Amino acid sequence: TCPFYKKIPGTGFTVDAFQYGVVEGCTAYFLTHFHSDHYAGLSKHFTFPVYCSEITGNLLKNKLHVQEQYIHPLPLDTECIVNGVKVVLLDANHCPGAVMILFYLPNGTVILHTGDFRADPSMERSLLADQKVHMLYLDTTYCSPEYTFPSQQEVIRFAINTAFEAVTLNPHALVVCGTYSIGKEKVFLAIADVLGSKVGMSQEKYKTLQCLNIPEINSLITTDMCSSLVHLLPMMQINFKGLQSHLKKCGGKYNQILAFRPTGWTHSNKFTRIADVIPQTKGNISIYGIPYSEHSSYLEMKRFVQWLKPQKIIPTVNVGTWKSRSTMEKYFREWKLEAGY
Ligand code: NI
Repeated sequence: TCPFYKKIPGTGFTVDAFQYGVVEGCTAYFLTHFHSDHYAGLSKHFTFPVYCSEITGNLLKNKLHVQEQYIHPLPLDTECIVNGVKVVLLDANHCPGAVMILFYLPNGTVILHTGDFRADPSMERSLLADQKVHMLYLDTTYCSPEYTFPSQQEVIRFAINTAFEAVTLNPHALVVCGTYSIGKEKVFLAIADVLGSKVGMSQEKYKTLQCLNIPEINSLITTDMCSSLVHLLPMMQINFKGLQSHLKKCGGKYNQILAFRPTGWTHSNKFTRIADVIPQTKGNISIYGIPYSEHSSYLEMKRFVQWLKPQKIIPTVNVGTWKSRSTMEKYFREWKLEAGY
């Protein structure tokens, strides 16, 4: 059955709750973003109302084949009424079309559901600042102090300079970027822009990008692999064997590969800075691991919550074991005692 952390008290709403069949009492199902864990269970067979951003609606329609009559897209930063209740969608700074939802309950309680998010200080001057928020449903992915990472901009700068140098040294080098869902598109778009190239990709991946309301998208991407010097492949193929194999397929148009694996955190965040990063190399193929995150670091999450001063926090990630819940509760209490709420 649908857990209490996916239910909004004193409404018939749920959030990211599509895997449990019909939820008893639910009149509207919200979807924060188009990642499979969150949408799991949605298909052309679903016949209840779904509320979401415009981008998330394009994806539901075109990729999942959810029928149009059930898609209710809402604009961002706008007070809207849903089934008698005031809501606002806000940018979550996660992947394209990802939202946080603000719910103003009839009794006067205010609830923020973050979805998946990367906390940023620009969120401190949104509509959130206008009133007290009583309850917070929080993306706790990286809720432990070891989880540090550079800014998105530091990581992009590094990727840009690295790719530019390699292709100026060898104009027959190909650049490859790994991918498994939506998100982290700036990696491959910024590399292609410094090289004066479009991004080449499969038909399925191109169809995904064509849903994302990216300005001038037709000038940035193509299905003609031949004509382009940055290619996208599934993350699973970003290894020496997969990359040599792809290089055979391209028709000796390239004689070297430089590849990027954008990942979350892995244990080497605790010493290395982005400027120290060096690749793994075997022959004419090099692979760089770059920690481009679309989730809050511990420090970014702590700042956001200390500003917001919620009366209660409800975790939405790593809630499956008592040890994790216990550890998270300890950090929430520290934050509260330091900030005085
Ligand atoms: Ni996500």
